[PDB]
Amino acid sequence: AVVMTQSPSTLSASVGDTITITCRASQSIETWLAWYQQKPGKAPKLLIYKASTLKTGVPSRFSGSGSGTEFTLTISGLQFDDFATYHCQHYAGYSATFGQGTRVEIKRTVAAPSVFIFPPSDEQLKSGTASVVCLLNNFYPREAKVQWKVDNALQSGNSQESVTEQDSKDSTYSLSSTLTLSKADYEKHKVYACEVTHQGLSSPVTKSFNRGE
Amino acid sequence: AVVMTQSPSTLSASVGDTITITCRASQSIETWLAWYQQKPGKAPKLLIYKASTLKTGVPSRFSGSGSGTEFTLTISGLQFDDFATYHCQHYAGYSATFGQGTRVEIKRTVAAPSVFIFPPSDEQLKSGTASVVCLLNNFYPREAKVQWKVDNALQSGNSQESVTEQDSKDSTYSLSSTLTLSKADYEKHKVYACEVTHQGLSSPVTKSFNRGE
Amino acid sequence: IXRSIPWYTYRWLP
Amino acid sequence: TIXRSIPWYTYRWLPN
Amino acid sequence: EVQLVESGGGLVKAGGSLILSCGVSNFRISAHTMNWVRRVPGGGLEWVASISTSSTYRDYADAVKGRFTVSRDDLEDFVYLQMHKMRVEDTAIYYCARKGSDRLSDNDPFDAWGPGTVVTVSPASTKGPSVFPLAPSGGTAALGCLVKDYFPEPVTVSWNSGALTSGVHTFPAVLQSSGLYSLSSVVTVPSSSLGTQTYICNVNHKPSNTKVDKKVEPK
Amino acid sequence: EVQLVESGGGLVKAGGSLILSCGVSNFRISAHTMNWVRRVPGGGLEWVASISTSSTYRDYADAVKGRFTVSRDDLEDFVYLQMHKMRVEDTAIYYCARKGSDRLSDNDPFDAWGPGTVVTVSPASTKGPSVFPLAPSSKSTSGGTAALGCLVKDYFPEPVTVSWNSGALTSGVHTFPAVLQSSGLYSLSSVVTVPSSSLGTQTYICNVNHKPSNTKVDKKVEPK
Ligand SMILES: *[C@@H]1O[C@H](CO[C@H]2O[C@H](CO[C@H]3O[C@H](CO)[C@@H](O)[C@H](O)[C@@H]3O[C@H]3O[C@H](CO)[C@@H](O)[C@H](O)[C@@H]3O)[C@@H](O)[C@H](O[C@H]3O[C@H](CO)[C@@H](O)[C@H](O)[C@@H]3O[C@H]3O[C@H](CO)[C@@H](O)[C@H](O)[C@@H]3O)[C@@H]2O)[C@@H](O)[C@H](O[C@H]2O[C@H](CO)[C@@H](O)[C@H](O)[C@@H]2O[C@H]2O[C@H](CO)[C@@H](O)[C@H](O)[C@@H]2O[C@H]2O[C@H](CO)[C@@H](O)[C@H](O)[C@@H]2O)[C@@H]1O
Ligand SMILES: *[C@@H]1O[C@H](CO[C@H]2O[C@H](CO[C@H]3O[C@H](CO)[C@@H](O)[C@H](O)[C@@H]3O[C@H]3O[C@H](CO)[C@@H](O)[C@H](O)[C@@H]3O)[C@@H](O)[C@H](O[C@H]3O[C@H](CO)[C@@H](O)[C@H](O)[C@@H]3O)[C@@H]2O)[C@@H](O)[C@H](O[C@H]2O[C@H](CO)[C@@H](O)[C@H](O)[C@@H]2O[C@H]2O[C@H](CO)[C@@H](O)[C@H](O)[C@@H]2O)[C@@H]1O
Repeated sequence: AVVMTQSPSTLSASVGDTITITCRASQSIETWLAWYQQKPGKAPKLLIYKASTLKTGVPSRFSGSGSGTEFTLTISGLQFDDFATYHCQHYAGYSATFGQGTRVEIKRTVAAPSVFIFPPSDEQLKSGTASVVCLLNNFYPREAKVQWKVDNALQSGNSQESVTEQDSKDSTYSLSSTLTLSKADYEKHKVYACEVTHQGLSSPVTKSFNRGE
Repeated sequence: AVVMTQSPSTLSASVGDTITITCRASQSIETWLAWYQQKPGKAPKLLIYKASTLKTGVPSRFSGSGSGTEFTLTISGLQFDDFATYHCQHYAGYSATFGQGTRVEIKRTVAAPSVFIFPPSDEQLKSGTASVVCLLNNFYPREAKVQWKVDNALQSGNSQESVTEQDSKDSTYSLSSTLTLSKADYEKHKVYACEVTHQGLSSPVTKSFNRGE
Repeated sequence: IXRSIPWYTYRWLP
Repeated sequence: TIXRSIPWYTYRWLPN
Repeated sequence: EVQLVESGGGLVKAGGSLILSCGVSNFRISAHTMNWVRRVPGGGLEWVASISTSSTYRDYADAVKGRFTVSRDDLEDFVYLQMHKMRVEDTAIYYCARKGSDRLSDNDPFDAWGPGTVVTVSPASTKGPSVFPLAPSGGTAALGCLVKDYFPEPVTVSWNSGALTSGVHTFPAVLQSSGLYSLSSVVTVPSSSLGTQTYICNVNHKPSNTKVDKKVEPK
Repeated sequence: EVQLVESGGGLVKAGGSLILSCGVSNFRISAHTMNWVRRVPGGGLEWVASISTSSTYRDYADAVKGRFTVSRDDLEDFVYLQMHKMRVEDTAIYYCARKGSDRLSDNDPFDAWGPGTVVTVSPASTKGPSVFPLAPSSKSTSGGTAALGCLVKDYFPEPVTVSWNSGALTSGVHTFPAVLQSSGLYSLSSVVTVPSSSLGTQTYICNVNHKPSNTKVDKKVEPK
């Protein structure tokens, strides 16, 4: 049961930089280690195997080293196309283990989100469904926590989130959370709120409205 | 390329009767023919193979004969357990073909349906949906047709129906059809009608209601 | 190769 | 002794 | 040249089952150990299953052991993944992958991957029915209950705790495009009993331990 | 008692794919030719596919030839049916069935069947979105900026494109990844931040294009 631990989980860097992802195994795996690149929505691509062997076609700016328990992937002269997620892998004959992955993103300064809340439209409501939407706009880093509260009761199991990719212009992220209730449920409560926690905010921001105004 | 033709499609009889189901092959299949019994919502059950051999556990009132192109399944002394669908089958080493199937039912006199229509409940409407139900009650034989009309425009693709098994007390069938619309569409129109066609009627029957009234 | 999809190409006849 | 996957994993071989 | 393609992804309810397949182009699977891998919403990859040559040895991640089985069809070049007793944490993009190299060795990396297929497990393994009256409105009247939007089958319906059996019809359920079931139960009675005799349908949905009594009155 | 059990059925959109499996109890499939059979709504049975011992020979009903594949797993005793490019008339109960008898011969009937699994192909391969405004209000306006948007709900399949004011408004726009709801339908939102001072003078319309259904919707998003 070998544990593979990548570090860091998120690595923020700029174009032209030289960066290093580390992968450590909880016990020796000799050189049975491979590195994969994966871009959103696409298949993993094999970059390196046997710890340091470059697959044909892979640019020489990618380099792998290590053995036993410590392994590194170094990209020298990071290019825009290199921004992606990288996975290390211990591979055995009939099984494998992956690290948690390392996402390489464009480095920028911390930015608190702007938070907006939207009651359900009357039109949707009339149709028997209440979607309540919470928007977190242009924040950095991507890690953010959003909690829904209905009359101060923390909600679970009735919301879905979606995050945008890093913005081409300001390198920030945006996030959308939707709380979905039946018309009937929605009308049993008064105060709807989303509470946002983020590293750039001095303390959490809560946006709320009362049903019916 | 061997077509199997079964006859009749429906065979109405009474407990105690001796009945015969015919199976015809488009060309000689020697005695490579099997008979199966199937009850509603259950798996087929093999009764006879090699045209005339009974499977273990099959009562002697079942018999089979024939060779070449004409085959017969006989049931001598119909019991309640025997009312079911029967399927003939030509089986070859790596393929098979089935007849259309023969449904054996309890015979009784023709009976026209009682027809009822039900508007959506106010409760359901409040939740955004409108199911209109048409009931055809205690008719015989099983073949019946339902057409939904909204402000006299025939509907399609928005209704489903299901039929009960033959009734224990009067040996009739009943059918339920549900027309489903959004609350929005439902309120655009005034007259909802279901039109029923059945051999017990001198002509199609219509039951209708005006929304609101 | 004798395949099933997207074309049936088995050629043996029982 | 049949090696199976479900509902119990019962393969006994260990890779070398 | 080398390609892999997965089929079968979809939305399944917790506790449910789903089977995936994988096809290839420009190589034969026979000499290759074939594998399944999934990318969970967090972003990380998880090894799921491996099926060796000749199908002699099969190994699974602990999280799915006992629930998943992998199979291979060398003659037509397909690999299968059966998933049973599925859980929310099985939600992921599933990839079919081969172990390979220019010369096959006893331990090669995953050199070719399919684009992936999305598998989604919703958390609720059951859902109780909504019950609505079919209100009556000569001599012979009809009323009933509409049992709507439940999952899975079956429901049972009695009338007046069972005292009422004559004239009752409970219809086979239909499967709506929503993937939920619906049925109706009706009873015919004397128009002279409307407002004297009380009528109550008793709905039971054992799978969600739900019982619902509903009075059907006129108007 | 010999037993068979199907797995995998459900609802599929026309053109879609579905794979079924079949498992057994109290016998090994290796010596048996295995079969798939379906009962269509009209009540008749239809032979679908057969796979011989050793997977040597596979045969299919003409109606499914080229679209279906049958496979077997003798070591763990499973049978598979791949169904691709599905049609409404594929709608049926599918049974896994064994060719067999007390003593095997060159041609035996189907002596054991599974209980059947229901496969339903809906006519609709596509469904167009509902679009709802995410109206600007005091709850979405702070200082110099206001946020507004559109909720694009209950469509299938991906993708939909969203533009604002026919492409004139691009700055500040965020169109989020769709999410798959428990209903099996997708939904997403597109939002834009604008000067609070512009509400009431400048009109805002989200243009939604669902190419898969060739459906287009223009939605005016206004205060209150
Ligand atoms: C349990 O069953 C195991 C069989 O599993 C199947 O896989 C075998 C491996 O196949 C992969 O690897 C080979 C190359 O290594 C490739 O040719 C294959 O294409 C395949 O590659 C795919 O998988 C690998 C691994 O995931 C990936 O890295 C690749 O990228 C690719 O995806 C395969 O050999 C085996 O088939 C043979 O055996 C079947 C019966 O088990 C039979 O059905 C087949 O017909 C075939 O039998 C013939 O062929 C072989 C090869 O020539 C001969 O050896 C036979 O005698 C027949 O002529 C399966 O399809 C199997 O591996 C296990 O065997 C190992 O362990 C047992 C006991 O534990 C021993 O009895 C075996 O000798 C064997 O040990 C050897 O192999 C291990 C790794 O392969 C080593 O770690 C061992 O130390 C040992 O290696 C030494 O001994 C050998 C003989 O002494 C010698 O040849 C070696 O060079 C070494 O010196 C077990 O039976
Ligand atoms: C091309 O492939 C075919 C298929 O081979 C596969 O099936 C063979 C038959 O198995 C079934 O029948 C047996 C008894 O007849 C049963 O014992 C067996 O369990 C099977 O039973 C199931 O299937 C039948 C039919 O669907 C069903 O009725 C039952 O209820 C069961 O459901 C089987 O023998 C094969 O196994 C052998 O060969 C394989 C090779 O892949 C080996 O892996 C295996 O270990 C074993 O040796 C296989 O599983 C095959 O039948 C053909 O062979 C015949 O024809 C060729 C020429 O086409 C000849 O070379 C050969 O000798 C075979 O037939 C001869 O005899 C017949 C008389 O019946 C004669 O008409 C013919 O001309 C030949 O002279 C071919 O290889």
